[PDB]
Amino acid sequence: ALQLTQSPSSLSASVGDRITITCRASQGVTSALAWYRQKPGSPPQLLIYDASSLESGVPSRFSGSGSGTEFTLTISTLRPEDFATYYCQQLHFYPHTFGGGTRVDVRRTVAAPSVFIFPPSDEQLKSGTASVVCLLNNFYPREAKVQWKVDNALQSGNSQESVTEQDSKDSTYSLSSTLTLSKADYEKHKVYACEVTHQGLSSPVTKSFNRGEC
Amino acid sequence: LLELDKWASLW
Amino acid sequence: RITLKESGPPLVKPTQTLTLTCSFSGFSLSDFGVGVGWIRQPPGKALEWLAIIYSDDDKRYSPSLNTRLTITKDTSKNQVVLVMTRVSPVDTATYFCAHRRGPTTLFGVPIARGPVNAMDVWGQGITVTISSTSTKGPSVFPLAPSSKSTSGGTAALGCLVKDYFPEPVTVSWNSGALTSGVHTFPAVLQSSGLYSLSSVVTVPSSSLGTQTYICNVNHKPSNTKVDKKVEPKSCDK
Repeated sequence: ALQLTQSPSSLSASVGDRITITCRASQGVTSALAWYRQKPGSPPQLLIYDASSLESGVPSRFSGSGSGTEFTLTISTLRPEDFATYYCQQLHFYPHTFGGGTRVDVRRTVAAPSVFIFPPSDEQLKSGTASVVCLLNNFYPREAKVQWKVDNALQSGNSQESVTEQDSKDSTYSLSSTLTLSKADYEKHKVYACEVTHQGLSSPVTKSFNRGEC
Repeated sequence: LLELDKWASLW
Repeated sequence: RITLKESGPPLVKPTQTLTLTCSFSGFSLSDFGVGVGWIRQPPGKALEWLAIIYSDDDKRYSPSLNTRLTITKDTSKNQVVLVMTRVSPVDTATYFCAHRRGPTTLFGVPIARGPVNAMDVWGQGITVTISSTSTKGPSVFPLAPSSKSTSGGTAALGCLVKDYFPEPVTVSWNSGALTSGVHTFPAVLQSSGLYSLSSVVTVPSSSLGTQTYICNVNHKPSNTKVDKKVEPKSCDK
């Protein structure tokens, strides 16, 4: 299938800003390229069709350009309702394909996350399982990396994370990472730690507890 | 080889 | 003037057949070259093209799903149906139908391609979950505040709503009295097929001694309601 590469994948901007998103096709698709805007919990909305035509009813601040393999979408003046995800789509070849999308969030000063860790509850341990939670509070930008180390052993495949929507007040994000092991496995180890990497952190931060030291 | 869209041959 | 609405089952079991219906108004599948396509969006991912059918009954499918998809239409009912066989949890997603304009025509004659290059109107979308998990209420565990969850004068605490099905579940703190500093995370789907989410709230550490904190959990699908008081670890004075 024809491949579309959108860039950047993520972008931070402020109201009144001017942003430009590009979409590169693995090969020429003439002018058969469309741009859409998608707000959280809503369907895509058409902005530009046939590479540069402005869809009727769409604000003049939106414009598109390109033909062949390179395309750009430009928003002259960023509006509050414009912080969302944008996608390109080519309709020159079957199957019609979409780009990976570009999320646009409200930018602010960098803010390292406050990292908190929660060992499992006696309640859960009694049920047979042990979940350890690592919390990264109010940080920015959104990119962040969390790694679980149990007695220096990197944990993979046994942890899941969740991230909140950008805060409507301080424009920060919060992330929760849960590492789940069986009671038996949990009791065979001492040190439980989550390592965190973020732009606001001069160096990786480690938060942990030693259940073998009481 | 990719198949052309239904309208790829239209001006 | 153009409106499209997807209808179908919100939950289907693996190996079953999923039948989605797009009902629309504002146009006719009899309009020259008009098309109605289907696009899916799996949880936290990009849009994925599935299929399209046109006024002339011409049709195409995503090549990697072509053996499981069938698209049809009834031009007298303003409806288009998408049938997907042998579904699996990988098919869990929000499905949208959308209109595709036919080319510009002048007194019947097709004179311009331009308008066809886009899906100009999309339906609201229908979220379909594929799972064989049985309904189950969650267990609520405390995320106790401690020196390891305290930063200066701010301490974090919360509840871990674990192993439930299906979505959704709602959480409030102190019966809604506490909302400032609260963070309820989107649920995650576990390998077991059950969901889990955590809800936390940052509060002044100087309140961990008197102030009471209770998370109210509601999982209507299973008629389960739980109030879990969250208190500090005993290692504290």
